[PDB]
Amino acid sequence: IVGYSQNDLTSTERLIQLFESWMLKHNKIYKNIDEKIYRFEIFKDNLKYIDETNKKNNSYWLGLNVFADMSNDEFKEKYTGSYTTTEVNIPEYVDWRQKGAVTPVKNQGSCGSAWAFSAVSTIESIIKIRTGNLNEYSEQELLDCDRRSYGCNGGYPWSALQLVAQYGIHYRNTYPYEGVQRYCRSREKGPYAAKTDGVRQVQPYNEGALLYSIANQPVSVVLEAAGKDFQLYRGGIFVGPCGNKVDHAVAAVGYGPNYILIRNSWGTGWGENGYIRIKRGTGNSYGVCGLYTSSFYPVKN
Ligand SMILES: [Cl-]
Ligand code: NA
Repeated sequence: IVGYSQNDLTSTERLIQLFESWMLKHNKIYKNIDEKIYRFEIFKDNLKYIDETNKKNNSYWLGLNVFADMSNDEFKEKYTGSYTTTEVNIPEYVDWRQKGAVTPVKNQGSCGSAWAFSAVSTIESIIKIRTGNLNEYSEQELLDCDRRSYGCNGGYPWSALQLVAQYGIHYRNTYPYEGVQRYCRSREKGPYAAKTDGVRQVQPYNEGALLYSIANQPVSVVLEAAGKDFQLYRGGIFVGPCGNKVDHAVAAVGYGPNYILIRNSWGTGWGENGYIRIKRGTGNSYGVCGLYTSSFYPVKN
C-alpha cells in the first residue's frame, strides 16, 4: 500500500479528498488555511513523485507516509525528519524485537535529537538482554545534559552512551520527552534508574564486524537520511539512492541475508511501522547510505 488509488489521481477534487483523508490518518492540523493550501501543493507534488518512482522496478517503494506534506528542502533543512548527527558464527536472521528487547517506536518530532534516541534505544535493549527487564529511558535527559552534543541541533551517539556509562540515566516517565532542549535536570530527579559499564565502537567500514555486533545486541549506527527517497520511504529493501554524508542516528536491531534492520525515530507513520530494511552485501565498505561509518554500543556487565 502506498496511500492512494490511481482513481485518486484523475481530478483535482479527488486529489483534495485524498489529501483530506491523509491529514486525518496522520492527525495533521495546520496553522491556518493558507498553510493547508501550501501543504496540499507539496502533497500533490510528492504524490506525483511517488507515483512515478513506484512505476519502476526497484526493490523498495515510496508512499504517502507521515512526511508526504513536506518538501525535501524542508525535511532536509535540519537534515533529519520529525544533522541529528554531526562530525564468528552468527544467525542467518536477527530481530531483537522478537526477543522483547525493543520498546515501541518513538518520535523525535521537530528536534534534531536522533543521536539521543539512537543511544537510548541501545541502552533499553542491553538492559533487557542482561537483566530480563524492558524499560523506557530518557532521551530528554541526554538532550539536556550531554555537553558534547548540541541539543536539538544535533549530537553524538558515542557521547550520549558515554554519559550513561559514567553517570547513568533516568526513566522516561521520570524525565519525559519535550522535543526542546532545556537545562539539565538530572540532579532534581534523584538516583539514576540504570547505569551502563562502558561503550564500544564497532570497527568502522566493515559489514561483518557490524553484523557480529548486532547478533550480540542492538547497535547505534548512522546514515545519510536526508534524501527524498528516504523521506518518502514506505517499505521493501532500500538500496538507495543515497550518499555517504551521514546526518542521522538510528538503531540497528537486526538483520537478514540481504539487509540490516533499522529502527528509526520518526514514529510509526514512516517506513515499515517505523523501521527500514537497508540493503547490505554490496561490497561497498561505507555501507548503503554510509551505514558503516560510525557505530557504537553500550556495555553492561
Ligand atoms: Cl553508500
Ligand atoms: Na549509498
